Amino acid sequence: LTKGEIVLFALRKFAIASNASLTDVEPQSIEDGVNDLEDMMSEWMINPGDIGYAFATGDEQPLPDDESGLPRKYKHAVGYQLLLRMLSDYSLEPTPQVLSNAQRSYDALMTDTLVVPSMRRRGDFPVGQGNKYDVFTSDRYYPGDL
Amino acid sequence: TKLDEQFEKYPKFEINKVATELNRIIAEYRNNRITVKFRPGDREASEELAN
Repeated sequence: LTKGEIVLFALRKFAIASNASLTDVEPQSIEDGVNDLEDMMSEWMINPGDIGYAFATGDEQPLPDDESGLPRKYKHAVGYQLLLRMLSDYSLEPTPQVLSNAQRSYDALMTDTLVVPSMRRRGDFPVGQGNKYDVFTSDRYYPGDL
Repeated sequence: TKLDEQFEKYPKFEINKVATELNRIIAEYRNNRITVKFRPGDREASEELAN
């Protein structure tokens, strides 16, 4: 159930017919891909936000046997995005159904991350006499900061 | 708020409109001031006593 960083690559490679019952594209294509996955996670630390990925520590070679640290609910989304990024290495183009699947998975991933920050009162806004700012609470006018 | 590493404060204008009626009430009393009276009673000498 623990999810190595190579299961993801299996998913890409045989989702577009390069791994299912053909050669494993030489071990070189695995190292190139794993570097791609590491860099793509580093980039994702900005727009989609953090999702719990575990990075290498000081030394190079993230290696395919390392635990990714991702929940199993995100693997389809991550896999489809990385397939889209690696397709051009082999000079291939994606078909419309693959694009639709990738978009579906990405939307599912981003649904599980919304915040909708919500606004607060300004700080010069009065609080009414009904709130009894004398005895129950203190500081008439909202703090609006903290 | 901070507003690019500063502390500009919100403008706070004050237009006092609740004092006019209070001033009217105070002028009403200062026009007619009223004091103690000491009314007399029904007796032979209470008039001079009250005076």
